[PDB]
Amino acid sequence: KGEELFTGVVPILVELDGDVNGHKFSVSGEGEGDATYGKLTLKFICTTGKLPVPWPTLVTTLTYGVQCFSRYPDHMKQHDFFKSAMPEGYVQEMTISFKDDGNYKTRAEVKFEGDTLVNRIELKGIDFKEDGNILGHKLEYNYNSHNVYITADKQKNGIKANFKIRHNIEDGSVQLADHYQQNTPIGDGPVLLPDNHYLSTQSALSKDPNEKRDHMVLLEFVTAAGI
Ligand SMILES: [Mg+2]
Repeated sequence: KGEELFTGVVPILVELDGDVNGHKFSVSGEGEGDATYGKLTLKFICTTGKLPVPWPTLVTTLTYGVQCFSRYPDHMKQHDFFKSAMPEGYVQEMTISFKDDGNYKTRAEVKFEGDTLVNRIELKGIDFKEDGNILGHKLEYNYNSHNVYITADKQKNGIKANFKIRHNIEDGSVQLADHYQQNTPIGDGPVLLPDNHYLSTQSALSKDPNEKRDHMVLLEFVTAAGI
């Protein structure tokens, strides 16, 4: 049972390579997860310089590979695909469609490296508008709460998820980002295929006052429900 790897605090490393409309960038993340409380504390740094898209547009890319840190109440533990795939892990893919603008396509490999949970990601963004809300940096530095709806994909011995993120524009409007996600196990062992349910996520974005590099400090809670 992979769930046994998550009874305490687990260190996390996130590494992302991106290209959006030919702007290339990399982000490195460090922090920890405590699934007992559905709690993620992470600090992300753009190692190539300035991030060419707003930080909030990368939150699902940078964290949805660590949905293994969701708190599954005991009565629903037989629905926790994510932990059950550990330690060998899973491949997560996402298509993120920004209404009236471009899209992101991501691939991540999520697994243990020793006692550390690692998220290795590639992002490709295309057909963004030069001064739309994303390349024009018109998004506020904040993050609304929302749910991730999960369904089983028995075919792939995995799960799918669908959800809408509403990013706050600086003028009071909303920039919608439709998400379609699929996860497939990397290993051979059996995994838990869940009944339909969702993850309730809440996120606070902040800055480290002594950090001069372009960065994002993130506190996130993720809790399974719907059953
Ligand atoms: Mg049943």
